[PDB]
Amino acid sequence: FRVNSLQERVDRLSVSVTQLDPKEEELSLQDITMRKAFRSSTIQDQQLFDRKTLPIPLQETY
Amino acid sequence: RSVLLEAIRKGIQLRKVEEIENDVATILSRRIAVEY
Amino acid sequence: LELTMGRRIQFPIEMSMPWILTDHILETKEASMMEYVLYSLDLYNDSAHYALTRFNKQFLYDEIEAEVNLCFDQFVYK
Amino acid sequence: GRFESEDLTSIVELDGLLEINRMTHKLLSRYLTLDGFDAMFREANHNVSAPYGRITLHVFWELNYDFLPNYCYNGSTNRFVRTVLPFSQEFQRDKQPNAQPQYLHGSKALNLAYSSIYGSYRNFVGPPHFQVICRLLGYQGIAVVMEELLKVVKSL
Repeated sequence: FRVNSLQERVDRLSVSVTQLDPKEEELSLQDITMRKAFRSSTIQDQQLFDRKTLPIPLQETY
Repeated sequence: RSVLLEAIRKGIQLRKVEEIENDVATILSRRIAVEY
Repeated sequence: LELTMGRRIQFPIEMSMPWILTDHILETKEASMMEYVLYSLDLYNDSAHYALTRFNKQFLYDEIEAEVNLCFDQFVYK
Repeated sequence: GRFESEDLTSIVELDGLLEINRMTHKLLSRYLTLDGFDAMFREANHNVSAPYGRITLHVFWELNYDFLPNYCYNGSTNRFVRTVLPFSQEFQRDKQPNAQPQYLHGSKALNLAYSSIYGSYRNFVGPPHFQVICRLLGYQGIAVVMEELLKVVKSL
């Protein structure tokens, strides 16, 4: 699923980049003033041994 | 003097003011944030 | 536990051998022992398997799992 | 963040510290899969969804409030130095709370060592500073600074 979702995401970005025009691209200071800075994902996995993570086989033995 | 400066003055007034407690990592981070 | 006359429903992780042996390596960062640290952690598997197949008691596993859950987070952090 | 709380002369220390971070990234990348170093840097520099990073902006801020009004150029040595006391215009910067050594140079000893190393760059502004400024700003950073200096000169 993820692969397919990403592939189509990659494909249309490969097209968007094609349309990029350095000659017309204008820069504004409102990005530094009115628009938040890019933030990469900061997900950290924890509590890996909750009962809900217990595999079915062991659950039955339990 | 410049429009860029104001654009910076506001940037500082946003990363300063606009700046899970039962978490194992969190609890450990604070126990260390005191020794320093 | 029985000897505590109800004072203790359990013992904290600092009194738990598996964690005592495991945390000691993490705390001292001992280089000669760093490739051994997973083996001491594996002791929980032995105890878990024993609680499920020999003692046949659910609460014993609940407590082992709850201890591992806490200790493993500390393991990753340190 | 350290650079944003110091004057322009501290940019040499910033560059050295960044290079240590780049090395740390390389050493870690042998065993772990991390975001590209440049991607990490631009994000921290707020230079991903914005044209000018924090470094470039702080360089200009310092030029405007410190360098231009407080420094004296010596054409024989090709270095700038600070003016006399009565003409020194102070502007208070918000201090930066130091973190654990591993978030800087690695240890207390290393922090001291490098701190002293870069102390030889705090009492003047010359080619070494300009060299770093060029590298960190790039064409786009240098251009905007020049454009902004013109506005300052025109204003005066």
